[PDB]
Parts: sequence; C-alpha cells; structure tokens
Amino acid sequence: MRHYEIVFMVHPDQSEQVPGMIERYTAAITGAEGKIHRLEDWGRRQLAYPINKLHKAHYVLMNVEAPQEVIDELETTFRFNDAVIRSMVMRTKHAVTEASPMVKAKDERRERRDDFANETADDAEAGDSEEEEEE
Amino acid sequence: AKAPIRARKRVRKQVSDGVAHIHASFNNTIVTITDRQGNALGWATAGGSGFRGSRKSTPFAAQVAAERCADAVKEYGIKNLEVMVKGPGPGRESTIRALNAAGFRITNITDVTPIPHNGCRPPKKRRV
Amino acid sequence: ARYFRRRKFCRFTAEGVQEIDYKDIATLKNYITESGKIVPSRITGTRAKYQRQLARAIKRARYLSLLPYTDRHQ
Amino acid sequence: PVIKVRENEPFDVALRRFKRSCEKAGVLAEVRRREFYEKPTTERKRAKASAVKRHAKKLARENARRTRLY
Amino acid sequence: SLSTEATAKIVSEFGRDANDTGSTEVQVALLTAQINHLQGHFAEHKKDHHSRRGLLRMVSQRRKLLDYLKRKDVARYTRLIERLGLRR
Amino acid sequence: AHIEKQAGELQEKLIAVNRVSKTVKGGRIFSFTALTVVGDGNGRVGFGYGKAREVPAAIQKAMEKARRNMINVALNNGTLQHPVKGVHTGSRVFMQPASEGTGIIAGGAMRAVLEVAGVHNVLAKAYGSTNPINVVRATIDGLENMNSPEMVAAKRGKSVEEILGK
Amino acid sequence: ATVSMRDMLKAGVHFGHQTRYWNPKMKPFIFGARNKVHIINLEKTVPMFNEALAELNKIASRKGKILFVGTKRAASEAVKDAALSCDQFFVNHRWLGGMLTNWKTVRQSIKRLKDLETQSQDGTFDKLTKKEALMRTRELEKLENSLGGIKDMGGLPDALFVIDADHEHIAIKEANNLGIPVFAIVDTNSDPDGVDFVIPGNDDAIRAVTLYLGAVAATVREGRSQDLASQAEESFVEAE
RNA sequence: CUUGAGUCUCGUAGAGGGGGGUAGAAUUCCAGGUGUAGCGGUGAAAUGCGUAGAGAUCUGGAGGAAUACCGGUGGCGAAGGCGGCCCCCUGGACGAAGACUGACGCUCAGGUGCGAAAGCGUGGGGAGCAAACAGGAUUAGAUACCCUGGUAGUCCACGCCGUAAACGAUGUCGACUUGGAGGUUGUGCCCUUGAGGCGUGGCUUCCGGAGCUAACGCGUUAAGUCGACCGCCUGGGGAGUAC
RNA sequence: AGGAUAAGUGCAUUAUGUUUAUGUGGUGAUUUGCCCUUCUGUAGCCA
Repeated sequence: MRHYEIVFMVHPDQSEQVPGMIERYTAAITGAEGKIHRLEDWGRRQLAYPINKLHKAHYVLMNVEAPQEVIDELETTFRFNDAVIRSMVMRTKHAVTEASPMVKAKDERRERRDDFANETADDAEAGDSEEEEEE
Repeated sequence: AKAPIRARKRVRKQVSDGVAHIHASFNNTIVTITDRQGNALGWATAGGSGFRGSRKSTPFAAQVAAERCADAVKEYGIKNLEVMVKGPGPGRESTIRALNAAGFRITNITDVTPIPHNGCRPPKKRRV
Repeated sequence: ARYFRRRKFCRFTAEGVQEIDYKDIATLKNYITESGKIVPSRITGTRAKYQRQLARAIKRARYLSLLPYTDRHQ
Repeated sequence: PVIKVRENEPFDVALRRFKRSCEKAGVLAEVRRREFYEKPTTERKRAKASAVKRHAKKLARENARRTRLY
Repeated sequence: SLSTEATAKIVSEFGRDANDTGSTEVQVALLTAQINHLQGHFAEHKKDHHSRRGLLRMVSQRRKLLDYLKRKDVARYTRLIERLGLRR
Repeated sequence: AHIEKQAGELQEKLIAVNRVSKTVKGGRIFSFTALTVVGDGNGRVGFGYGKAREVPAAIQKAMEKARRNMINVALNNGTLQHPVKGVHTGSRVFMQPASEGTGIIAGGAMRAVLEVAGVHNVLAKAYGSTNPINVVRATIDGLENMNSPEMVAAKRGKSVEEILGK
Repeated sequence: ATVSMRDMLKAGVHFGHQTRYWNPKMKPFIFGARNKVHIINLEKTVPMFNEALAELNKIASRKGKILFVGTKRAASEAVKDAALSCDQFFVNHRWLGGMLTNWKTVRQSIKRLKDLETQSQDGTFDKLTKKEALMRTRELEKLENSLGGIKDMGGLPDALFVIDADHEHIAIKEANNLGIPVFAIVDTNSDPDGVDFVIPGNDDAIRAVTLYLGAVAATVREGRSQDLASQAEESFVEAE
C-alpha cells in the first residue's frame, strides 16, 4: 500500500538468530501484497552509548511497503525480539522509499568498526544474501 | 573532611594514577578521588573548614576542598590524575587549577555532567 | 546561470543533505556540537526548515543510538 | 560544563566560556519551575522579547558615530 | 482514511458513473464514507470530542445538501436518504 | 518669529486656570497655566494653552498661542447647513438646522464660544465630558464637518460641488 | 533639462539605510531587500524623477535667500557644497529649534554676534583672566559655525533646504510651522509625504545633494533663466 | 451563472483526537566493594539527615512520574485546550493542477454536544515536591515572609454538575483598504549562499501610512470601511451573591 | 575508528534579575484672577 521505512539494530551475542528471521519477515510482507524496496545490512558498529548492555550493535535497514495493520505488528515484534534490541519507523510523506546515502557508512562499519567473528558473518547472512524471500 | 596522610594506617593501593569526580553546585563542591579500578582513596568538601551561605560554592571554598583531598592520595602513592566534571556551578575552574598545583597532571578534563529529564517538582511555597 | 542547484557550498554554516531521514550519519553532524548534541538555533541562526525536521529526525536516531542523547555520553 | 576539548589560544584548563552553547540550556537554567505544558510560552520562552534589547544595543553603536560622539 | 477504491465504487454506484464527484448524491455518499471511517475510530474509545466537532461538520453539511436536494427533486432525495441508511 | 491671523474684533475668552507643582524639587513655585479662545465672528480653529509666573502674563501667553499655527474659517448665516454630530476626544456635541428666530441657547462660557463660531442657532445637546477644557471645541471640529451655502437649486446641489474643481 | 535624470542613471545609491522593514510609504520609488539585509538602487528612482525634476525649477526662479540646514556625519560637507554659491547660505554645525520661530531673539543675538566677532578677531577681547576670555572665544566660534546661515542673510528664507531627515528632525519641524515651502532630499528610511518638493535618493554625500543642485544639471539652470525678467535683469552668476 | 460555498485524486505541516510500542540519566532505594565527617538548606539562618558509618564513588538490581537543548514570536484542536520519540486507527487544516456540482448561502432564541486545573467515584500508582499537621526562622507577633519534615494530594485513565484571565485580550462569519519585513511552510525561479531574495498562496508576528482611541494601543488577523444576524450593559459598595 | 563540522571556537549565571518586622485624618499662596484688533465680538464686561 504505502511505505514505512523500518531501520533496526541487533545485539552481538544474539546475532545468530537474525538470518533466519529476516527471511521469514520478507515472506510475511510479500505474502501481504507489499514489497521490500531495500534490505541493506550495514554491519557491526560502536553505539553512541550502551543499549540493553554492551557498547556495540549491528544495523539492518529493511524499508517496507505493506498493508498498514501488518507493519505496526512487525515493528513491535522487532523492538521486542530476542536478538533485535531496537527499531525506529518513519512516515510516508516528504520522504523516500529507499533512504539517503549510507553507502560509505556501511563499508566503514564492515572495514574498521567490525569485531571479525561469527556474530558479524550473521550480519552479512541478514542483508547481503537476499532482499526478498518466501519461507 | 580529609583522609589518612600518614603511612601504614589504612589499606594502600599505590597504583601511580587515579581519576577524580567533581560534583559542582551553587551551594557546595564534592571533590572525591578514586582508583582507576573504582575505589575511593580520599574526599573532601567545601564545608571542610565551615564555609556557609553563597561562600560555600565559590572558587575559594572549591579550591580548599580540592587541596584537602589531593593531599591524602600521596600516601595511597598516586602521582597522576584525571578529572570528571558535573555541573555549570561556580569554582569549577578554580578546582582544576588546584589539582594541578597540588603536583598532578590534568590533561583530560572530561565533561560527563548528567542530564535530568525534569521528572520532579521543585520546592515552591511562594510567588516565584 | 540556471539549474545548477547545489553545484557548490550554498546555504548553511556547513552543508549536510536531507533533514528528515537519519539513515546516513555523516551529513547530520554538520548541525551537531562536540558534546554529541543538537545545535541551539537561537545562537546560530539555523536554516529553519532543516532545523524543524532535524528535531524529530535526531530523536528517532538517538532512540536507535546512532548519536549521543545526553551530555554524560560525551 | 567545562567541555572535553580545548579553547582557542589554549591552556591546560578546559573551560566552557569559549566553546559551549547548548549545555544546561533548559535543564538547570530554570529557577523553581514546576511541571507545565503551556505556561512556558509566556513565562519562560521570552526569545522575541529578549531579542529586541540586543537589537537596540546594535542600533546604538551606529547612532553614536552618526551624532559624531566619535 | 478515505482511499481511491472506496471513492471509485461510490462514483460507480452514485451520481453520474464517470468524471463527477461533485454532485449532490455522490457528495453525500463520499461524506458518508468519512462518517463511517470516523465511527471506525469511535470503535476503539468514546472520549473523542476533539474529532466529534468534525463528525458534526460532515452531518450538518449532509443536512444542508439533503435540504437543497429535496427542493430540486423528491426522487434523488427519497432514494439517496434510504440507500445511505442511518438512524432507527 | 511666525505669521499671525486677526479678525478686526476682540476675543479674550479665558476658559481655565491651573498651577504647576514639583512639591520637593525646588518645592512649589507660584506658576500658573491657562487656556484662552480666540475666534473671528464666523470661527477659527484658535485654541491656546500657555503658562507663566502670574495669571496676567500667563493668559497673554495663551492668547498669543490661540493665533499662531491657526487659521480663521468661515460659514454663511448664523446656522450650519448639515445635521452632524461633532466629536473631539470624548467631548461629543450635536447640531441640527434651525431658524434665525432663536439665537443662542446655552450657558457658562459656551454661549460666548458659539457666538463667534456661527453655529449658535443650530445648538443642540452636548454629551460625554462637558467640563470647560474640552466642551469648547464647537468652533474647531464642528467647523471641519462643515457645510456652507453655494447653490441656487437643490437638484444642482451635488453637481455644483463637483464642478468647483472639475 | 534631461541632464538631471542623465545623472540619476549614474548615482542614486546607498545600499540600504536602516531596518529590515524600512519605511513602507517610500517602498514604490525604491528597491527591496537581498540576502538577509536591506539594499537600495539608483534604478527605482528614475521613473519618479522623469516628471518630478520640474521642482528644482521653481526654487531657482525666486532665488535670493536660501538656507541649507540639517548636517550629519557624512552629509555635512554636502550641505556646504550645494550651497557654496553667494545667494545661498549654510550652516556647518547641528541645527536646533527656535532659529526660525523665535527668529526675533536670534536676530538680536546675530547683532551681538558680528560685534563680539570683530572684537575677538582684531584681538580686542582681552581680560586679566585669560581663561574667561579664551573659553568665551571657543563658545563664540561654535555660535559662528552654528548660525553662519542666517548670520550674513537679510531675513527668513524663501525656501528651506533639508538634506537629512534621519537626525535633523527639527529643520523639517520648523519649516512646517513657518509655512515656508520645503525643498527635500529623502532617503529609504524617510517618507516623501509632508514636504512640497522631493529628490528621491539618499541623505549622505554628493550622490543626490549637488548632483542635480549644481551647474552640472539643466533644471536648476532653466528656473534661474526665468529670474532674469521678474525681480532682476541679470542674476544667473550668483547661483549654482 | 460564479462572484459565494461544497467535493474527488495529488502533495505537505503539526505536541488534534483514540489505542499500541521504547531508551538513557539527576533525585530516591537496596546490595556488595572502596572510603571518613559533616551533609542540607538559605537572603543569612536554624529545624532536618548522619557515626547503627551519612555525604560522595565503582559495579549491579529496584521503581514511578518525567523526557532537554532541537523548541520558535513555530504548528495543531472548537475556545479554553495539545509537549519524550515512533507506528496503527482516524479527524481537521495548509498548498497545486486536472475534474465536478452550481446560492446548496449568512446568523442563530431554544437546543444538544463537549473540562486547563483542582474538586471527585472506582480502578492504576507513588522517586521527588506539598495544603493540613508539627517544628524551625522572622517579630509587637508571626496564620503572611522563608525553610525543613510530612499526608491526602500531585501523577495516570475514564466517569459526575463543566470552574476560570474558558482570548484574532477583539461574537459569528464574510467583502473591501499604500506595504514592507519577522517566524515558519506549499511551490516556481536563483549564485538554491546561512531562519534570505524575487514569483504566487499559507497561517503566524514586528514595523508603520490612510482612518480610530481618553491613554496604552490598533492599522490589511483593525481597535478602519462596513455587512447581515445574535449575545449583553444603564454609578459604586454590598453581588457573580440573593431570589 | 560518526561522541569527528572538530564548538558554525556564535559567545558570556545558560528564561521569573527573588527573601531577615513597621508607625492615624485634613491643612501651603491674594476681594477687582484686569493691560492684542475696525465691522460679524470678549474674559464681572465694552468700542
């Protein structure tokens, strides 16, 4: 129907849950006559302050179009998930279906802000493997 | 409002360095030295020789507080210093100058002043 | 000279782009002090459009800890 | 308020009188104000009111030259 | 809110079937769809008085257009008013 | 030192008298203030408030100010050709057309102000503030709403005012 | 005639004068703001001055006793400079009131003034306290500099030439009270109403104050060729 | 008919309404570690808290109101009214082109509908502050002034008669009357050159002209020029009470 | 590694600029309140 730009972040120690869930979420969206207009994972970062303990988190920009009843239920699920810690959703008017240039800011994350471990393989399993899937 | 300057008297750490925490208000200063592992090697305050009224928060009562606490942590065998600052209150500068004049380094003057979100109601029984 | 819009540094004390989206971090800092925190619009004469939309867009980012929230995170 | 970074023409004491502007700017710049939801527009938020006196001070610098007091 | 597929259905069922949304019958039936939409909100809670001002706008105007309409032709009026239901 | 206007006739209408006080700063001095009206016989906007040490020097000051920055104005016959309601600063006064068979009808200093103004037969009731200082504006505002005769036919009456500049 | 508006396509500016909102009633004859301040141009004054340049022709036909009054920080020399001619009198120090309305007292004080001036300049002003005499001399000089306009002139002038509005409020204030027609130079912080003749312009410098009010123009110089059959037969030398 | 008003898709601003979601930090507390005497309050002050180890500080848990600075003279709601940030459901306004209807208009006795706040029934909840009540300080006292403990209250939601400074202070709504600029916003145009300028609308505010006031003040949002139609006043006190 | 527009080095107690007791009612300065004009006129009032 209309586009509601979900961006969300992931706890390190829990990261192994997300590669399975996102693909199930893409199947919930497209199974409701919406589209995924992006799904870019940004990598692992240092947070500006702790959120639910630990100083680092992992970033995913999902960018939904979907019927309005369902997008309210995915954002609530993602903020209350057992691996995603927080999410923020912004409005359809005077805004994009695909966001601003974060293209550099993604690489910077992968290059230098990364731990290089299993938890950061999962980030790449969660955005740079698909943009839409049926589960 | 001063800790033990004399030797063997209380438990020592002798780690060459510490961090100080300064709580600056318009009515007091609390200057408290701690270990880099996070344990108090001494404190003082600005009513440590009896300043009261406005005079309790001013640069000169802020300075003597800093001079009482800085003295003691030389028997806990510290030589170097770092500072955390918390409030736009007075003597916030006179206190830094006092730590450095006490024979310590003060290169990192880290503002970490907390933010209340104004969850309380302040005392009023009047027109203003 | 016609349809050379944003060819150059024009408007602002410092030229970031967008004000409502917050997904990039490196073009919002243009309007953020060192304490980790929003520029005070009275003192600066901020460009009002960009400032009004940055008031929601910085909070959304803050709550997603993309930026500091409070001075103790300096 | 002392700020982590240093002022221009710098010395080993950091101070807020040179490179601060948004710190305690409504958090403790308040005096006995209670919890309010519309009273600040006329009590607290005097920006139009306070801008005039500053404008008057920039106005008087021209006007002293124009009378030739200098 | 009011959307393209409700609005098209209304033009299809009410007034002329193309290129008209402005006439008395269909104008009343477009207002009806927003009153229904407002009653959709008013099936979550009932301390909705700041919106109720608006409900009474959309009714008051139906009273204005039903008045005009019944002074033009009693057919469009008696059909419309029964075909858009409302009240017991 | 200014041009003055004159009338070939004397008016010395003293309307008010007052005294100036500072009460501690140099204490209180003997000075008076005064208001005096200078007409023409057909009217003037002439009103003068002045001040000096004593009452005579004070009135003569005030009589001078009643004839500088002022000009005379004129009206034919002892009536006014418009029923209008003159207002000046809360002192509001009324007029309606009348006969010559009535002259003045008024009291105090007002009967003396209206005689020079030419609006004494038309004299109808005053309302709002009617103490001396402002009641006396008859010959000022009541001659700025003025109408005065110049036609030979009532149906040429609006046509005749148009061609006076066209 | 046309030369006076051949020079207004050549100067007319000040690039603003005061405030963001300026004086609204002069807005038609003048250019609006640019980049967070106020700017003015010479361009918006020429359509106004395409007929209105005929009023410099009406103050040159009856020319004998003209007074250039209202001095400012950069306008003072321009009040001296447009009035440099020998029928035309000027001040160089700020004007104050009563110099036209209590003219009685002023003419009694001129009559004192030229006597104590011949005395001071001959050296005849001496006292056994030198301080009391030199201090009277400094203050006598200020009178000479302030009054120099009406001082050497036969009586109240036939026009009054106000160059400034912005601080010299009084010179316009008294001209309305003596009824003497006004010849005005208005700026973008002053209205063109309430004065009888205008140059649209600015109040400072030689941009409007002698660029039409001098020998370079043709309209202050064709008024004066109409004096030569009315009160005189030859007088065109005197005036600029 | 359009010269009034109404309506569709398109776009845009905002704390409107109803219901969901969510983080960090001061006061406060507990615990353990480290650590010793004032801490607090204010005009200055004492009462208060504290050696049963207070104040402060490191680590980790507790909890509820609350959410800066951005935030402005902004904007929204019917007026009072709305303030952390976000979404769902939905209102009402702001712009623009295509398109339609075509006086469907104006006001409003009666009328029904409808709350900032506390008052107030029940449910939720309590860290701080507080009428009362105590005690201090002040003094002719001291209920005012000022502080300290401390409770209902504050704090949430609906609900009962909706109180007020419940306001474009200015009824309702509209037509007409030199502008410029601020705040901040649709959108055409710019070196997009800094909350800007010009083009054309927007609410919203400074400044001042024609006209108006008793003065402040108003001035294109009128307190101007007026329009229709409704409300209300006839000296004060005593009375927004009585009846 | 975006706590890096680095203060836009545009910054200054940052929006209540506050608090340590009071002392009754009226009262000074005038009996010519008068020294500007023809006709249409004036201050007790006139050409």
